[PDB]
Amino acid sequence: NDPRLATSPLKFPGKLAIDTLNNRLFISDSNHNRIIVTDLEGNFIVQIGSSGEEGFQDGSFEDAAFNRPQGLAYNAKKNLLYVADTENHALREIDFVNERVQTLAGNGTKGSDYQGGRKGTKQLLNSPWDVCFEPVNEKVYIAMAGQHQIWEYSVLDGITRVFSGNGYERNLNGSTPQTTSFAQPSGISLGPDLKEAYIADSESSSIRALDLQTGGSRLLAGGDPYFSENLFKFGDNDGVGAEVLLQHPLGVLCANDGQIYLTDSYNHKIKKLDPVTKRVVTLAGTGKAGFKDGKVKGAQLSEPAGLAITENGRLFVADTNNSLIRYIDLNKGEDSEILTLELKGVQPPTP
Ligand code: NA
Repeated sequence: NDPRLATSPLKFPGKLAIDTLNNRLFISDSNHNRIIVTDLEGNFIVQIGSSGEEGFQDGSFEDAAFNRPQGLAYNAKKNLLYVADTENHALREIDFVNERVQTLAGNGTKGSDYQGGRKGTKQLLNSPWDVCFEPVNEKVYIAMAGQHQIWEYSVLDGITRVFSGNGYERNLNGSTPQTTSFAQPSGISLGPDLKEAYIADSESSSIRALDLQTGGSRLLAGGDPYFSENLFKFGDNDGVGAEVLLQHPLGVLCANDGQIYLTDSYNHKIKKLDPVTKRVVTLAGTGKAGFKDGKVKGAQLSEPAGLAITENGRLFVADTNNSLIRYIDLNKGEDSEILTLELKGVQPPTP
């Protein structure tokens, strides 16, 4: 209903990443098949995918093409942005020093390889949805939503292989990669000790912690902790551990203080999960899909999916179905509000 929604330059942005060294915000503008780089205030810097048209082309920023990208991760040391180019079934790399877009894995077509281990474009994928970058070991962890697996790309050898999950669509939290299953994982974010990676397990409606040394995982909140086959213990309920009900969370972000932020996407809320107490509170949203800013208990979102955070504590949200990027300044409990962040200089894909 609002005038801001009519005039958005984004169409259904899926995810977000942030460069805190250089005050840059990366927006995956999924349904325009492009990446937008703005400053932390929404002012435009540069575009990757100017056509707006679904395609699969490497090269310079103006030649390059994506197909419904979602997840973005930032390599600070090398000034690179990893892209989960979902409907190209590829992992792609935006090079900001060389103004080049390169493909790191995948070949354009959906694979059936549940094991992997090939190099570069010879290794196929299946709807990669989110990524994160482990900086000491130079690994990209991939949420393969299409095979219910977490995969691992090594920067050093160019190998993409399965990292965890046997491929059955289940909420199964074992202690090895084979004895673990995922259910449409769509968000991954590393804890601050780099030993765990928190998982937004969408079709189980759970948040899970993948062990980066063993390959097993722990159930944190949401889902049925008893029957790995029940992908229906979903709902909307705050609490601790098994009390918690979520519905199809698509995004997750771990902050440096260890606190986990998530998008309870089909509940149109944004929740915070404490990794020690397993307590989940609601940070913003009512439960009704729509657009409204202000204080968070009255405020509204529409299928949010992606988060990024500054170190002064500003939490940006890809309010996907509203096609807006929003933000909340955390830890102002009585005064907490969700604002819409206008973007200046950002315009639709030119014909
Ligand atoms: Na991510």
